Amino acid sequence: SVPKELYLSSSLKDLNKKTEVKPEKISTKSYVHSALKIFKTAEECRLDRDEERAYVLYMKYVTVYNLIKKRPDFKQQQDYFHSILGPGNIKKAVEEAERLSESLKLRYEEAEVRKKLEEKDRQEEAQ
Amino acid sequence: SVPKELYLSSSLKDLNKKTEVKPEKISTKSYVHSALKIFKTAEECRLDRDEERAYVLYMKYVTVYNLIKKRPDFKQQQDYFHSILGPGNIKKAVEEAERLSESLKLRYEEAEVRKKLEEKDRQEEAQRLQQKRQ
Repeated sequence: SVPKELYLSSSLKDLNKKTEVKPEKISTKSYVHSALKIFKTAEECRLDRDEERAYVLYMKYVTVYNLIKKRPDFKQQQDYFHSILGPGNIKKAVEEAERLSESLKLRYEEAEVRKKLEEKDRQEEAQ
Repeated sequence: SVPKELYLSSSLKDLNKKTEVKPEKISTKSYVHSALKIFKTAEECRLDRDEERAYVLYMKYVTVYNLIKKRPDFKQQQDYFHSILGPGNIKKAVEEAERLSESLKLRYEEAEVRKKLEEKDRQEEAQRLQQKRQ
């Protein structure tokens, strides 16, 4: 019927920025915008107890930060960008990714051992 | 408070592949996984008549495909990756993107023109209200 009312952006140009996958074609300001959303979503996933999604998002946030922090246009305005991202947020992401990695390692190891043991039980039980 | 059951991966190593942003650290297979997900969301956005999001996702899908189709391993396993992605789905993405972009170019211009006109009409009429009085 009628298309949804425009809300995402104000030009095809801004929209085109969202289509890119190469870092070489993603500006520092665009990555900061994404990172803000990735961190927000990572917080929500953590609160929702989705450890894998939360971990992937905190880790991805740190990987974007590590990428753009090497750029001269980031370095030139380091204090400004750090205050947009929030210094407590960058620190939170590292420590959450670390805490979640430690949790996921054990949960993946558990599920794998439990698997192996159930197959061992399968061979022996039917016997 | 119990964590959600594991569902997304079976190892940290596999899960780590989802954290990369540099294409050089993303396998062709991982891009193909991403592309299937982007396509399905584009289709949902299309049916929602959300033209901006649908445009972005169809274009991002085409961008992913153009990036991987040049890779040696994709070219070697060209038939497999086409079977997995679906030759119809690629063709759809390209033509939805072009269709949507023409719609959007016009809708964007319409919105900006109508905005300017409404404001000019507003001020003219305010000015007419004021002077008529005097």
